[PDB]
Amino acid sequence: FPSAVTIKSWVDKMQEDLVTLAKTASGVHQLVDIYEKYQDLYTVEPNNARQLVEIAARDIEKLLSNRSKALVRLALEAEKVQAAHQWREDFASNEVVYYNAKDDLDPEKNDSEPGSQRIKPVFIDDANFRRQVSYQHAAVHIPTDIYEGSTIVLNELNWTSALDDVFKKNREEDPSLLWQVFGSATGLARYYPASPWVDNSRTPNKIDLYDVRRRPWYIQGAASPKDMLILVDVSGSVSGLTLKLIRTSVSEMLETLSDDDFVNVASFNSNAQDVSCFQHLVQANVRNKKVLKDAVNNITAKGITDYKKGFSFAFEQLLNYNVSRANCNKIIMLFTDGGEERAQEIFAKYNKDKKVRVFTFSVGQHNYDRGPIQWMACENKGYYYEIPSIGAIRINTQEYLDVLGRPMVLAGDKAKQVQWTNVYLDALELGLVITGTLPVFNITGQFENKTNLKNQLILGVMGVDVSLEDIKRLTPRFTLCPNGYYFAIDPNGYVLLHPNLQPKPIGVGIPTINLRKRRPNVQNPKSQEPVTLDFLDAELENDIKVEIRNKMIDGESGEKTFRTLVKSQDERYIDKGNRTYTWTPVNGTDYSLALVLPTYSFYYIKAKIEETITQARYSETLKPDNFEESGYTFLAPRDYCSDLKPSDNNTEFLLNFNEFIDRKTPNNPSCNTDLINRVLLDAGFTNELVQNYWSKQKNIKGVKARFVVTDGGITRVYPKEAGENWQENPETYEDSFYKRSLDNDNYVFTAPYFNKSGPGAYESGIMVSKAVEIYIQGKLLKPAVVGIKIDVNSWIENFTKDCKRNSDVMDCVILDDGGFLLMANHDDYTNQIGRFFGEIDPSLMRHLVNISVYAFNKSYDYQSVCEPGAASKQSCITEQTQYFFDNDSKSFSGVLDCGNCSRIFHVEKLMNTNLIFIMVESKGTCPCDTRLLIQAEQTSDGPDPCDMVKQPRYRKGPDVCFDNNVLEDYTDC
Amino acid sequence: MQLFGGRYDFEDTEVRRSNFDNFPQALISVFQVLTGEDWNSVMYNGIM
Repeated sequence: FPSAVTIKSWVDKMQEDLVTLAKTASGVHQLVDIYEKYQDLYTVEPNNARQLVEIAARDIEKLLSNRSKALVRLALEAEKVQAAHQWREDFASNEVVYYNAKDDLDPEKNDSEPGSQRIKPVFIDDANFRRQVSYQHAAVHIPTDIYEGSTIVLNELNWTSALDDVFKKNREEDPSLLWQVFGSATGLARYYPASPWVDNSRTPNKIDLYDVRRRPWYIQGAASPKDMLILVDVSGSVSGLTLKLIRTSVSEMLETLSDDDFVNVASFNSNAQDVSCFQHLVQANVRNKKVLKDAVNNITAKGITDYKKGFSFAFEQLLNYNVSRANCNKIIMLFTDGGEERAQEIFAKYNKDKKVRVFTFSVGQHNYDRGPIQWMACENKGYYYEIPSIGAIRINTQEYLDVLGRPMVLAGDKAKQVQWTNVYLDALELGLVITGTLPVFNITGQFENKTNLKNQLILGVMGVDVSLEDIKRLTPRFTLCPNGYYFAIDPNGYVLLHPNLQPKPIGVGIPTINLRKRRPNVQNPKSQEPVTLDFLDAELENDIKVEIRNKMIDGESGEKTFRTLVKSQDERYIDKGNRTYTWTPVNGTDYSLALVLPTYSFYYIKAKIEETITQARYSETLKPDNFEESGYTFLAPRDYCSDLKPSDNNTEFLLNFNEFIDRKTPNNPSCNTDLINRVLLDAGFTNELVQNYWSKQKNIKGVKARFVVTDGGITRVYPKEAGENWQENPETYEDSFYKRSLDNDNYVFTAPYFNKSGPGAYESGIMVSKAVEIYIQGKLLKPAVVGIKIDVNSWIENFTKDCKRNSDVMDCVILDDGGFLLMANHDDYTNQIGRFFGEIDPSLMRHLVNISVYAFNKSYDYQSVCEPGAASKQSCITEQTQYFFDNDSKSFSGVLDCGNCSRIFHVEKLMNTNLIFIMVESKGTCPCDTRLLIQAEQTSDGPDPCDMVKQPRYRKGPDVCFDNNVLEDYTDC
Repeated sequence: MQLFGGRYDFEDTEVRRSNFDNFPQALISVFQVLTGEDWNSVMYNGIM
């Protein structure tokens, strides 16, 4: 076995070859100098990370205020218009003319329902809604199993007909406005502008199950948070149909809860116990509700019914005050069938003052006495519901919000505060939106104080959607390097704005589908939950990020500069980077906004090209025909002008951009002149590099391609025939290698993919990259990244020249930080180049982890697509692993004992790059193996929530709470 | 009322009106099995 000095000299020469090749063939110094030699076509401008955050916070506050002022118009108009309604019952003569959404647009139908008449709209096609929309009237949605033609529904379509002219006025005062909706307490949803629903019930086969009363914005604006305890009866009498109905009912009742509510499900039969692992009230988020549903669906019925034990258990659960709670609405929901005990002793002992409400549900078709259950309901300020079948579950389990809203109505204008929802997916396919809500009160006989009987409930909720791409435009990110970004936070941890928030739903557990128990044409329900992704689940989690999170949850302004681990774009690598977080509170609302900037991104370049000579010359440089002298060019599909749109076909977009820039000189009264000026200056610099330096040596020995990817949005590859193998995003802010090379101060080697259907191993090469680094007047700047595609064969033939092709005495490989094979020695390894080393020799990889040359970090991706297990694609959690270099040592000599065996190895880190050389005794010597070491998304189920509940993340609750009014009625049950 | 009393608790949603849950219903069931009408479905519920 070679000595340390021979191996050190081997890797010294081997790394000098690679580094010199890349340095002399990419052109880092030439580009640095042509960036520094001009110094007058641009100016270096500062990035004030406090001023930026304050300006963005003010724009967000202004947007949400403009949306709040359009809600207090609709609420006022709705209250005034309904107060003056007449309540006729004779419509078959004076019809109600309206547009029923989810009705077929065929002109040869002519429904003309009794008492109503239809509208056939024109449905122009609009932007800001990727669907056909009519600004002339409002559309109406009525749930499928609610007859349109009742006297309750026709009396709603009559007075709600006056909202249309306020919808129109709101839209014409601020044309940036998305959906405006009134959701009625009768099921109606009247929204503007008009647009056909996504699912007609039976016109196509797929039926729709959309009730406005179960939407998050409606429930959020209809009542204050709650401390629910669900008390389930699992005595013997409930076995059969009523136990199955109780299970479905408890699931549908849990689906009406949000993240500001707290819940626990208990169960009693001669003995009361928690039905799950929770033991107290938990936060009622998607994971906790998943646990509670899975625990409810395992209930079996046996024993004697003892209401006193269950109610003692419930009232003691609602008295903890040691755990985090909502502390607003203490309610008990008793799901039973019928009995003879009413337990007046327990109610007098426990809620003599009636601070806790009771809602009782009698489930099933049975012969038992219901009187005591209604008494429990009518006495403790609650209500009584009957669920005889599956069809009653939805409407009876969402109606308690009517009772909970009486104290909010009795507060008047103190209770009309706008609220903003979590992030969820618009039902009309607009992506991620938040909705501002406002509850509408019933005031008939208000200036003479007549009724106060039907006036204890709300009429509905008014809402207005705000898309996240409307907020992502008030935080422009194109003056920050690819690594800086804005992100906002709830007073709950959840994220309103993040690069790692996706339009997919949050997955819980591992999906499990049964194929032997699914009819073909049954129209399964899909989902209704919001996309609540915590801030600590979107990034990697230090203990400094936890304190930043908690520090900006309680509305504090601040700044912190530290050193953290950042995961790459393609989740394969991890980098140790310096970051600066600067956060502030959004004043009008309860959001907080932070900006993350890496130092080296405190200054940016601002173009100063205003000479038509140089501007036109630079614009000449990017036309496809002339590519053969400048190299294949890609342009970033940003929004340079409001006219041209990002086409996602980059030659399409490039020709559009060229004909736009020449068809209208750079005056462009309504374009974004700074972006186009940066693009032009950038293309000029890059073309100068390609002409003066790259074009001299048309071909180099080992090089396969030469690329420049820069800020501004210019990609250039020198041989056009290499431009056909470019797989990178044309937007330079998604290029993983760009953001990776910005962090490191050396050459970064990217590892290709393994078993990838396409040219990715030998036709393309191994990608080396390095960031351009200039000093203008004492200010660091990294405006571009140059690189190289290295030919695999040339590298092999320099590698072989104790390690010879297919030698069977020792293996000599080259990996990068991440454990991916880049240069093998066996023609069996080297065919799978770009594969994780723990998959072709797990023993040495595990030992390398043990001896502390590789470290690793594990994370959870909560929005993943997944193949359903055995118990097209569903949503699941995946566990991800990433390996990197922790110890900064250079050499590692040792021996691994497989048991009965031993293999000596030496590893040495090629300095000034991210590569490591390993020479180990051949695996063919010893017949040892333990198990593969996989680095890939493994569909997981953890973390275990029964443990997170005992140490939950910090969180602030709402402080407005409308319960416990003294002049309520509760003569209703 | 002893053999099949409170034992028709099948989880499915199909209604079985001729059961033995109380005394008037047991009387009705026994009389219907006496008249011979549909006694086989009463027997099948008793077997299941």
